[PDB]
Amino acid sequence: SADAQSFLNRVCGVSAARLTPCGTGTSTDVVYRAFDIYNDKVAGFAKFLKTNCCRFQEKDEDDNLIDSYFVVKRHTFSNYQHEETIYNLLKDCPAVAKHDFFKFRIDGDMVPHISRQRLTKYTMADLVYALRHFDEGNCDTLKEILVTYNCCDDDYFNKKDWYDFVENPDILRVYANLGERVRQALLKTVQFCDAMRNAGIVGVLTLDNQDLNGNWYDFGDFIQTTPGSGVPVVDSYYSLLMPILTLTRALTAESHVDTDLTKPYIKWDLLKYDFTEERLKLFDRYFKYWDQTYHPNCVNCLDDRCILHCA
Amino acid sequence: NNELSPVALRQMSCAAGTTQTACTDDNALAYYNTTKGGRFVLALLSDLQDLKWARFPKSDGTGTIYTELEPPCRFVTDTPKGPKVKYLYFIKGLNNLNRGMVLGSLAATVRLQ
Amino acid sequence: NDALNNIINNARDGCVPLNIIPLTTAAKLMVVIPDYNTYKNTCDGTTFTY
Ligand SMILES: Nc1nc2c(ncn2[C@@H]2O[C@H](COP(=O)(O)OP(=O)(O)OP(=O)(O)O)[C@@H](O)[C@H]2O)c(=O)[nH]1
Ligand SMILES: [Zn+2]
Repeated sequence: SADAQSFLNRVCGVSAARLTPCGTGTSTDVVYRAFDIYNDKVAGFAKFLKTNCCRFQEKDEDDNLIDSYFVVKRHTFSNYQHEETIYNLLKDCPAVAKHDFFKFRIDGDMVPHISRQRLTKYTMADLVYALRHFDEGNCDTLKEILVTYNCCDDDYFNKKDWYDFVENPDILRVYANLGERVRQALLKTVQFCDAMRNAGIVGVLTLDNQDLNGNWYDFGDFIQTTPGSGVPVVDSYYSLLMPILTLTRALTAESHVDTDLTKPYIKWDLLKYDFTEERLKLFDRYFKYWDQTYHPNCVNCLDDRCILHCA
Repeated sequence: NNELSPVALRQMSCAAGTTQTACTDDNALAYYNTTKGGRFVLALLSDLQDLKWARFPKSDGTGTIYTELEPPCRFVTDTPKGPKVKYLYFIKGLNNLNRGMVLGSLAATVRLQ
Repeated sequence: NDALNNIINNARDGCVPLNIIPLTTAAKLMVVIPDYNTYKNTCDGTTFTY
């Protein structure tokens, strides 16, 4: 009675909101996902069990499910005000998911909810964990991710040794279909860092706060400072994401005329061999807030550790 | 989470100048950290308005480094005193995580504006 | 020593990669063909472009 069919149209926003519950009523949903934790008593990069979330998938004209979810979760009232303030400071960035703060009663009391709109099913941390902890006995997440983004079809896995690199070298072509998604995620990350610096917000960026479309959320561990003096910490993010940048060949679009995958290739003259400025431009475009000096020529390095870092 | 330095740090004391040996007695709330290998300062605060130099004494005394600073930032503080203004500095080359640490601790333990 | 000199002088300091010297100054070309399908796509006819 009410509740489920009233919470549904309260989570339902003002745009189109053709929603369907993910097998729940007014209660939360439990999933098994990967996180990156550091909270003074636990640390690591493992798969924990999420507990406080209600998810509503979205439909469209022909009443078939689509890759869009409304995640409405429950924490603390102080956290309510803190997240509302930070989002109000950060809402104008085009790389931040659209939040919605409301209050709804489950009993005689009134509890607050925070709803995020139009997320994907999996985050970037899920993809990184799936590719860095491969096990052919159970790889359901990787297969689902591959088939939901038109990298292959469901009958591609009926083959045996479909994952091998020596046998079936076509898996490289299959993997190289996520590079554009990764590149757009990198660009949106740079945009988010610029917005955080301009707004005066201090926080650490993790892989599980970004979905596979590039949008950011979860400002629950941030603080506030004077405008223009913000500082993001992006060590673990880039360091963990680095091995995936070459498997998927994310920088293929940089060999075309206007960084567009539909135009012909760039025609460099055969007599050019320096390319010392292009490397700096690429570093400034994709790794702007990585704070450690980068030497395009390793003859200027200070020791072997710097040589490794720049190579 | 990925919390920004739960266990905090301790202390702020000593000196500063603008041209090498201009550090006379004490012109800095040189802030934080006594690491496990020795005293290694992180943040500098200045009730003054323009400084490029400082000199923190440590251990041997003979070894006290003439630190190169960076262009400052300014803010006003919500102290019980009332109107109080400093000009913030960090030791040059301080990586992002350390500045985040000191800024978070300063903002979350003591009140600022 | 005329084509080599012609491409050396175009360099901005006299240095050029070694991999483009045979590509722009050689007089003879040798092609090794595995099968006929590859042959009809590379050197079909009497003159080809490469
Ligand atoms: N893409 C996606 N991720 C989900 C979904 N449900 C749960 N998650 C994961 O669960 C988390 C829910 O977000 P938050 O709870 O705001 O973020 P958090 O990383 O747990 O941080 P804290 O809230 O501070 O603990 C996300 O970070 C995701 O990694 C979903 O439907 N889609
Ligand atoms: Zn180097």
